[PDB]
Amino acid sequence: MTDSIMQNYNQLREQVINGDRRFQHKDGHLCFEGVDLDALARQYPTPFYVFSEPEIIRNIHEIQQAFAAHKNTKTFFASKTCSVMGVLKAIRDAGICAEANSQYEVRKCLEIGFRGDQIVFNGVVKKPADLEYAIANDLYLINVDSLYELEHIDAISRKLKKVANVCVRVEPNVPVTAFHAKSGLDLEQAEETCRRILAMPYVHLRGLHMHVGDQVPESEPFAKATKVLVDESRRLEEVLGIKFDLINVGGGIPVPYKYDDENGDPLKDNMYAGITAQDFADAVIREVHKWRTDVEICIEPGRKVTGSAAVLLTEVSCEKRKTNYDLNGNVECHVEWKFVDAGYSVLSDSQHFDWFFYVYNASRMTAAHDAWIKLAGPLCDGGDYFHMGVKGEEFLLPKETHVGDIVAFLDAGAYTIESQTVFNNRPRTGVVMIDKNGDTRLIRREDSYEDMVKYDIYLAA
Amino acid sequence: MTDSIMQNYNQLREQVINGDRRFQHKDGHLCFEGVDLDALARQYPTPFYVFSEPEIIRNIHEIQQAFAAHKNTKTFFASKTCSVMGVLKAIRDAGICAEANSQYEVRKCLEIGFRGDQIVFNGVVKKPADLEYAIANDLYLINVDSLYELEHIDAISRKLKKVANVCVRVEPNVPVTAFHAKSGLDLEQAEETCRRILAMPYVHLRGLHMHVGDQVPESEPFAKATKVLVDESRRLEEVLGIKFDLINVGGGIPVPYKYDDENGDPLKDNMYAGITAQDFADAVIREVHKWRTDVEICIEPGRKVTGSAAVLLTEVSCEKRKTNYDLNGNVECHVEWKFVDAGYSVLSDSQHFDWFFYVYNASRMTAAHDAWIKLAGPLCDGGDYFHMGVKGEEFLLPKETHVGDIVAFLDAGAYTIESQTVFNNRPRTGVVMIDKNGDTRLIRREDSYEDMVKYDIYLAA
Ligand SMILES: [Cl-]
Ligand SMILES: [Cl-]
Ligand SMILES: [K+]
Ligand SMILES: [K+]
Repeated sequence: MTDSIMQNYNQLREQVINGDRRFQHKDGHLCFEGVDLDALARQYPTPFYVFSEPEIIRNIHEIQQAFAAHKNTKTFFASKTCSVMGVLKAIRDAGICAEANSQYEVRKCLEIGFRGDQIVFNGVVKKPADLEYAIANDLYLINVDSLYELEHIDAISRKLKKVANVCVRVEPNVPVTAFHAKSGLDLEQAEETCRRILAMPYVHLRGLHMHVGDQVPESEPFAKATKVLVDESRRLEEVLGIKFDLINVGGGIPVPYKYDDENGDPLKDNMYAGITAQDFADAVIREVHKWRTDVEICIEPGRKVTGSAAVLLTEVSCEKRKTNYDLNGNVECHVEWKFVDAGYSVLSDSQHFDWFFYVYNASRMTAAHDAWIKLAGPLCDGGDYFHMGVKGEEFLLPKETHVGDIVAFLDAGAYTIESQTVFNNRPRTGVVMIDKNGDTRLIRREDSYEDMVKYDIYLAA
Repeated sequence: MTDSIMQNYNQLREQVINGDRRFQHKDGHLCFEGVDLDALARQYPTPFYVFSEPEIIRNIHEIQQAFAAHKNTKTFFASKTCSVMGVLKAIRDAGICAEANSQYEVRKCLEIGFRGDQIVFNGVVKKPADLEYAIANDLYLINVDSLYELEHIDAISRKLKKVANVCVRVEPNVPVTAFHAKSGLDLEQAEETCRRILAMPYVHLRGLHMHVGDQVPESEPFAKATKVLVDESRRLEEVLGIKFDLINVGGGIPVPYKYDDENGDPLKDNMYAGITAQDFADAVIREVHKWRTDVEICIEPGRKVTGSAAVLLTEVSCEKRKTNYDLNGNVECHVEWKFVDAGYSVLSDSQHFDWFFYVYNASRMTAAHDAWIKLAGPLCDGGDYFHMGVKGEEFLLPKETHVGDIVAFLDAGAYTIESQTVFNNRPRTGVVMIDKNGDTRLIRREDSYEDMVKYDIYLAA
C-alpha cells in the first residue's frame, strides 16, 4: 500500500519530534537544539544551512567512545566533508584533529587553529608548491601516494632542511583495484618504497595508510583491508628492523539517511547505515591488536562528524498543479508541484549521487504529511527537481502546505557546502551555526551579486 | 578490435589538426585559432579554460543562417550556458540577444551591455524581488510559468506603473508531461491565462513559449511541440480577437561531442548530434508558417553558441602504474594512470551527466595516441577520474606522455564554468579568451585562497 508507506512516513515524522536527540516541536514548528526553524528562516533569507555544534559534539563522542579499547587513537576530521571556518572551529574545540585534501585546506586548518601536529595532508596530486607549504608547516603526516610524488618529497625536504613526516598509502586488492582505485601504491610496492624512505635524510617514515571508501554498509571491508595493512606493517618491521609510529586506517563510517532499518537492506540501499562507529572500531582494533596494542591508530572520519548535524531550510516559493488528460479530455492524473528556493546547485548530492534526505514541512511539523507532491527546485533545468522521494519521485507534505512555508531536509551536514555552484547565477547559500549555548550566528554569507562578477575581468559600463 | 578503435581515434586526431576550422598544429602542439595551447598553458597556471571569440561567431552564424527563410527571427543566447562577462561581451558584439535565468543573470546582462529590449527572463521561481527588478528594467519578455507567479506579475506591474511584457509558457504533452515536466502551464490552461492577462492594465501579452530540452538528437520533438504551440496561438488569436507579437520556441540545438557519425546512433548516444541548426530551423519555421509568416520567432539557443568554442587545458601532474597480480604473483594486467590537475570540480558534466569530451595530448598532438591509459583528477575521491573514455573507461595518449605535458578536452564551452565547485578547496579555474585578432587575455581569475574563506565569518587568528 501507499497508505502503509504514508503511515510509516508519519511514524518517522513523529519520531523526529518525539524521539530524536536533535529535535523538538514548538508552535507547530520543527526545532533543532531548541531553535524554532520556521522562525530562524524568517530571520535569515532562504535557502540556507543550519549546523548544530551540539550534534557535532555528540557525533565526535560516538566516534571516540567507539575506540575506548585502544587508548592511542588519533582522530582526524576529513575536512573535505565541510570546511566552513566556524564548522572547523567547533571540531577543533571538540578536541580532535584534521585531515586536509589540498594546499588551501591545509592553510585554512592552520588558520582556524589546528596545529601542524594535528594535520594530515593527503592527495594524489601534491605538486611541488603544495609539498613545500606542507613540509614548511611541520605537518603530522603527508601521505605518499606514488613513487613520482615521493621524489618531490625527498627533493623538497632536502631543500628546506625540514623533516617531512610520511605515511605510505597502500590500497589492497580485496576481492578490481588496478582498474578502479586511482589512489595509493600496490601492496607489492610497499617494501621498496619504505626502504627508500628510510634512506632519505629529511623524510621520516611513520607507517602505512589506507582508506576504504565512503558510506560503507558492512564491517568486513574494513576488517579485511586493515588485516592486509597490519600484516604488511608487521612484516616490514621485521624485514627493515624498524618500529612504526602508527597505522592510518582512513574513514568511511556511514551515517543513517533512512532510519527504519527494519524496512531496509543496507547492501542494496546504502542510505541505510549498515554498521555503526562501534562496528568500525571493533573491526579495526581487533585487527591492529593482532600485531601491536601500543601503536597509534589514526582514523579519518568525515561524513560521520557532520552529516547528521545540519538542516537545509528552503522556502516553498511557488506551486502549481499539472494534469494529464486523455484524448477525450478526461483527467488521467494530477501532479501537485511544490517549488522550493533550493535546487541541485544548493544540494548537489540529491541530484548527482542519488542521495536521500528526509524532507518535512518545518512550518507544519506536527501536521499529518498526507499529500503526495513532487518537489522542484528553482533552476531553469527540467532535471532540477528532487528525484529521491518517499515513494519513487513523490514526497509527502501536509495538504495544507502553502507558499511561504519552510521545508527542511535533514542530515544535510556532509558534502553539502563546498559542492554548491552558481549555476543560473543563483548564489551559494549562507550558513548559520547553533552553538553550544543554543544561540545562533551567521558563519557564511550568501554570495552577493558582487561575488558573481568580481572574479571576471571586463570593461566596465 | 581495439586496434580498430585506436586506428579510428588517431584518424579523428589527424582531422582535428588537418580538417577542423578551429585548430592547427605548430611545434608539435595543438593550436586554437593560431594560438599554441602548450605555450598558452605555460603562461597561465593550469587548469584553465580557453574560449575562442572566432568560434562563437561561427556558431552564431550557423544559427542565424539556418533561419534565413524567416526574416523576423530574434536570437537570445541562454546565458546559463556560460555567463563569464567576456563571453557575454563577445556574444553581444556578435549581434544577438540574451536569455536570463535569475535576477543576477538579468543584472549581469544589463551590465555587459544588453539592453532591456534584448533580454528574456525565464523561470519557475521568480520571487517578488526578482519580478520587481525585471519589470523595472523594461525587459523584452518575462515568461509566465504558473498562475501563482502571474498574480505577482499583476500586482507588481501595477505598483511600479510599468508594463510587464510577457510570454506564457505552455508545455505540450507530446507522447509523461505532468509527472516529468515541472515547467510551464498545461495546454488546457493557456486560454484562461491569456484572457486574464489581456484584462490586466500593466501586463502586455506577447505570445506563447516552450522549451523542448537540451542536446536533442531528432527534429520530430521540435516539430510536434512547435505545432502544438502554433495551433494554440492561431486558436487564441481567433477566440480572443488578438494578434500575437511573437512565438518563443526555446533552445536545444545539439552540438557534436563525437564526430564520427558513421559509427554512432544519436538516439542511443546523444554525444552524436542527431540534427543541425538547419534541421531545427526547418522544423520550427515550417510549423510557424502554417499560421503566420510575419510573426516574430524567438529562439533561445544556449549550448550551440559556446559548446564547441572552448578547450580545457590541464597539466599531467602525476603518473603511476597499478598492477593486478594473481594468487601466484603473476601479472594479470597493468593500468597506466595519468593524473591531470583538473577533476570533476572543474569539469562537472564529465562525472555527473556522463558527458564525453575528446581528450588529446596538446603537447604531443602530432604523435600517435597509441597507449591505453586511465585519466584521473586531483580530488581526494575515488570517483574523481574520467569514466567517459574512448573505449570504456580507457583513453588513448602517446606512450611518450610525460608529467608536464598539457592535456586538452575539446568542446568544453557549454555548462562548464558556473558548474564548478571548491570541493577539497581546489579553486575554480581561470578563463582565457582568444579574441577576433587572435590575441589572448585573462577574462576570469582563478579563485584565490582569500576567496575560499572571504565568505566565512570567523574569529581571526
Ligand atoms: Cl585526536
Ligand atoms: Cl537577434
Ligand atoms: K629517513
Ligand atoms: K493587458
